[PDB]
Amino acid sequence: DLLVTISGAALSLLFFENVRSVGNQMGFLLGEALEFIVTVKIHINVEAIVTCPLADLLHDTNHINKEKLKDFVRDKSKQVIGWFCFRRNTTNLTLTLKDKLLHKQFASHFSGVNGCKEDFFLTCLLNASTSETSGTHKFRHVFLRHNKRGMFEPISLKINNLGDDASRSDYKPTPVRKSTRTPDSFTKLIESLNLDGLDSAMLIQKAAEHHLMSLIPKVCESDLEVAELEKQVHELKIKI
Amino acid sequence: SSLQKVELQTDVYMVCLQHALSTENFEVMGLLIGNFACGIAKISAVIILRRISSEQLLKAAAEAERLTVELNRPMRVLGWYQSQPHISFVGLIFSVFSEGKESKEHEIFLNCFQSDNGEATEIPLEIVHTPDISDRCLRTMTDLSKILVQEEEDMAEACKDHPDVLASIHNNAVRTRALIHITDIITKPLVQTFEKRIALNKLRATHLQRQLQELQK
Repeated sequence: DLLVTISGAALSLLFFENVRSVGNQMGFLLGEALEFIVTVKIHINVEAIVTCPLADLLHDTNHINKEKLKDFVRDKSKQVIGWFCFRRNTTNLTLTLKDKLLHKQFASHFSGVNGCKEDFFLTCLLNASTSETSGTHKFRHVFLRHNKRGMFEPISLKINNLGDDASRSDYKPTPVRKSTRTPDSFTKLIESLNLDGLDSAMLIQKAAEHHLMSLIPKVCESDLEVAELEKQVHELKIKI
Repeated sequence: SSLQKVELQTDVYMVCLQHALSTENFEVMGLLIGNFACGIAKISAVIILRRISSEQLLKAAAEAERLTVELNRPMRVLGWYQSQPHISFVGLIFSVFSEGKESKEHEIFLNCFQSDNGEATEIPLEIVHTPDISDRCLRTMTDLSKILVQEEEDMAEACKDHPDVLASIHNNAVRTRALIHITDIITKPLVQTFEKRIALNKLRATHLQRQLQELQK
């Protein structure tokens, strides 16, 4: 049994990046996979997303240049558990043959490194249509994986919120297996606190606030850094 | 040798009722222990079950033997009881937590029956007077607290040693509240009940002593 989980923050960032782009957009899903004993349950959590021009991954051919794909993702390959495809001006949530091809290629390439089976490599199909008077904006999406029987079956998505998350007894069971081999940014913060119940929960939240507040200028820096580099590359392309 | 009537002791009746009122969410269960004489099944003790199931019957049959030698009387598992909130063997069903929306009146039903091979019919029940609360019955309803605590400690055991700090804090928070919830609802009122029972007995005892003293004159 399979379940895809994602936070409001991560999901908002995905939709934020999609409505930004001039036209259609694709990229990769970063996250982990957890196993729970009950049969066994599989939770594939989506931590972050990253955009990528498909042309930068193609030879010349519609085949993914495996050399160019490694150079872009680099050391973040062990986190890629899926890819997404965004299309404007369509209410049609449809897998194209081209999309099926990209899924199979991306599955084979990442399955060895990400610590996950090729079975549950994710594909997220998003779209954005607008009304005649553009007074109503509709946003649709779905998660897919390639079945062992050759099927692209939809997976249940759970957006973890304050009312209901995927860890619902009120206890949080210890996962038997995790495909993550990357240090968590938040757990590193708690380790820095050098802790030795309620009082501990207060400090973590307070420390997270100061940490979160210090990240804000760093986020803005990296944003304008890429934004300028996005312009220079584009300016050169038009130049020629 | 044919079951004709069921006699339930009042102090055992109290234990079953107390167990039924422990929660209005789930159906609780237990095993009726006693003797079967001339068509009369007399229940003088009871065993609280942790929640048909087996193996527990073996622990009950062994306890029944421990009850035989102590009480100097034939003791065997005569059957079981179960609660029903918001709606060959002897069965008791304590229907509880049923109140009127406007009348503010609460109802409690107690049905007695004989069960065998999934079949059952009504059986005449009489609640027989007891001059006190049995030592075994006192210990029985104290075990309810111990069993509830034991259930919670088992659940937290499976989630113990969680790598994520936030999860460990969450689990210890859940265990803390749940233990407190048991103490406040089950353990503490039972403590108060016993204490008040003793004090109010001596109040009646001193009252009867004054009555007994002047009646002779």
